[PDB]
Amino acid sequence: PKRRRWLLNNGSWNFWFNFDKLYSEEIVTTWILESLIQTYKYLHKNTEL
Amino acid sequence: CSEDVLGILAERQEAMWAGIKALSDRKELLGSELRDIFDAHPAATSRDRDARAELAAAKLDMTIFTEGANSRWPYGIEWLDDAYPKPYWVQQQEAEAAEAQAKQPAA
Amino acid sequence: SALIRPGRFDRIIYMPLPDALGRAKIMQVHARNKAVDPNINWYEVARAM
Amino acid sequence: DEVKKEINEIIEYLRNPALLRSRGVARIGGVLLAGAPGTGKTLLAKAIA
Amino acid sequence: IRMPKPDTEGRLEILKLHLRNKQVAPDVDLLQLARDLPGLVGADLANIVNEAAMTAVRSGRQQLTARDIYAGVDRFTQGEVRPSLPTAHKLPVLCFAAKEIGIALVAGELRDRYGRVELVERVSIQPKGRAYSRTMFQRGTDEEYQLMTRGRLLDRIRLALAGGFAVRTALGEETNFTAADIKRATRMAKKYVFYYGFSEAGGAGITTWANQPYSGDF
Amino acid sequence: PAWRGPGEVGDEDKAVGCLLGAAVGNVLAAPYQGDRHFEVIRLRRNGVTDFWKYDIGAQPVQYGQYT
Amino acid sequence: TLLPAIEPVEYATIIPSTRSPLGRTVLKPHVGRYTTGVWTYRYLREQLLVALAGRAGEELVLGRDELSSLNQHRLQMARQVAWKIMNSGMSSHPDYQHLRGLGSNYFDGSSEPGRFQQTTVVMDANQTRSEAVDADMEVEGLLNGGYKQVFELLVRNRAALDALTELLLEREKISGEEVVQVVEELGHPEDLARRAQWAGYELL
Amino acid sequence: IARVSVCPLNVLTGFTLFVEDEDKNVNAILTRSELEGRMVVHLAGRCAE
Ligand SMILES: Nc1ncnc2c1ncn2[C@@H]1O[C@H](COP(=O)(O)OP(=O)(O)NP(=O)(O)O)[C@@H](O)[C@H]1O
Repeated sequence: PKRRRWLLNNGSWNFWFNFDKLYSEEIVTTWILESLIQTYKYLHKNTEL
Repeated sequence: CSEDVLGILAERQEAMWAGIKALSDRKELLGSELRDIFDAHPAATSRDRDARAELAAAKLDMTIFTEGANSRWPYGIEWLDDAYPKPYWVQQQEAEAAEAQAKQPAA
Repeated sequence: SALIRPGRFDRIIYMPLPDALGRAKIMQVHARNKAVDPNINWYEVARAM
Repeated sequence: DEVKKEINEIIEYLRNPALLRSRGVARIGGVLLAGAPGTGKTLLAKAIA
Repeated sequence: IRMPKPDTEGRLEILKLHLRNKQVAPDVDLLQLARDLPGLVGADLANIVNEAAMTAVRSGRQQLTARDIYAGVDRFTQGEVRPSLPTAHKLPVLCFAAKEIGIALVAGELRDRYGRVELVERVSIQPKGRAYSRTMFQRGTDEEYQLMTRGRLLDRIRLALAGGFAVRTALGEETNFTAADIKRATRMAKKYVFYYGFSEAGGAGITTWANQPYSGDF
Repeated sequence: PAWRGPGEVGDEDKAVGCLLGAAVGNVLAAPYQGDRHFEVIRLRRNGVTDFWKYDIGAQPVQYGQYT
Repeated sequence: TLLPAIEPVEYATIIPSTRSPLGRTVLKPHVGRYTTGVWTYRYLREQLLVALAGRAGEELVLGRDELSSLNQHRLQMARQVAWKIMNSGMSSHPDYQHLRGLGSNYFDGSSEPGRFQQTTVVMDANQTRSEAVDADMEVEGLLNGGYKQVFELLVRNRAALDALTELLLEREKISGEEVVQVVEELGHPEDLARRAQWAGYELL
Repeated sequence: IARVSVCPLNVLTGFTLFVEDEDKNVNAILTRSELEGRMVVHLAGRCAE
């Protein structure tokens, strides 16, 4: 029972399908950072409270 | 096989239509009646332009990958050399083919 | 396969599913008891069933 | 329609047995009603009675 | 005592004694009949002949003809009759008739080029049992069916494809009829390449792998 | 230019030709009653340019019979 | 009979029994190999040829369009031989020749005291993704080169083949002495020369 | 089309009730024109939104 869907190991490591993991990951990371930055920017002007 | 069948059928169109017209009415047919109905309309003796166009439409475009020049290592796969190291027997075949077609210019 | 021998059970009758007109007739009698707006195009409401 | 033109003869038997019990046709001993969940075959039976 | 299932001749003789009282048209070949019913046991032929008899008495005749015997056989192998195909539109009857006629036509054509296929017997588009249309062939002797040569399998494949390709060449448009052909065909085609080894895969037809069936006991 | 044939035709040819054209058009288009153009041009891929002999409609037409 | 590493025939029939629906050819059981287990490599190659000979001869006589379904199990047996050569470290691949089988061997008890059944597991941890292609390509080379070889063998000896089939058709069962006699009086000279060279040796 | 509705039973979708003809493709036929038409109709909503 070996793996038979080799597709690329020349400049990366890919298997058949996967196309959809780079888009997903960049979206997730970008949105989480934007949210954290908005939280920081609000709390940064209300330190006395 | 599918090209063979489509070639058989796009000659006896009249026989098929006579058979359909006959069968749709009685809803049943016996082998003898069918055989004589199909014998009544033989195929055309010559090929007219309409018959030639129909026979050219009786072709398929089913792609066959390892056909002709694609019978050797890449087998017509564009990405095979970015995924697999070249096997050993493939290198041997390349070597013997190269020596064959490279001593024949001297032979 | 014992009862299907002659004399015991030698006749089978197939009762099929209704059609447009059959369904229209069926629902025209389920209205003889209940209250129903009379001018109902029974044929069309039966075509969609 | 088909089984109408058929069950005319079983009704013929149910009306008068010695009319066709000797007239060549066999003894009508048993019949099966086949249809589908929801065919309500009882209905048909009543009509024959 | 061990009584086995009857062979061709056993069924033939049961038929002979079962119609000994009756009268049959001289055209039907009951050797050919008993040759096309492998798997029945004794009483089924009685049911068939009685059913044919009652269709005879409903036909206002007494002589049993090919049509009545075929009706009996069909009722006791396929099932009860069912209402006919609609006629308000061209499509249904046209498509099913095209299926039947294409199969019959290419069968009769292949039979007249190599001689391996059988002969067609009876075409019908009377919805009867579970199917809407039917095409029966004349079975040969058991000696015919012990082997499977290459040409015979090629012809079986072509016959599998004929129905859908006929509907498409008559109607002018693809349907889902092809769906039921290719499936069957593909199965056979695999058996043609891997298990039996008839193709040219490798220079000879011997591949490194093949899938042998398992018994139906499992 | 356009159709030429004869010069300016007489008065009897006009009438007999009108009735003849009506008859041939009717008997030609008879079997294609009640379907769309794509179905037709896929049933007659070679063109509707002669009479049909196998019509199987609910009220079937025979060869060369008009409506 | 013409391969110097295979045992001599003992009898050949064409009368099917109640369990084998075709003929049989039976060889003299060599006790040495059967008792020690010394099945050499030469012998395995020749056994491959023998396993394909049936289909080779069918195609030679009855034409290619008449290949039958009588050689399904002989094809399975030829596959068995060809994979055993690869999995027993007899290959000609340099990374495989005298070094490895195919995978990991695990034995299991059969339905007897001394019977063991072998199993081989092959994963990504022992086959490197481009040795799979070589295993396939070499087993395929073995099978199809063997077929071509035996086909040419039977081509060179057509006379003996037809004589043998006529005699078999007329007697329904023959013994080894008749076979060897016929083939020695009708065989090709070079094949008989080879068969005579290796005539005395016990084990090969 | 027999009826077009918006959020029936409060579900957050639409709903269109299609009535068809059973005497044209008798529960078994599927041409190519029909399939392409269905694809277009099912993508229409996304495109309009
Ligand atoms: N021709 C008809 N006219 C009026 N009502 C009908 C007709 N046919 C069926 N029905 C209705 O069908 C309903 C279901 O009948 P039912 O007795 O359940 O038949 P059934 O097929 O035996 N049920 P099942 O045992 O599950 O198959 C009845 O209550 C009837 O009102």
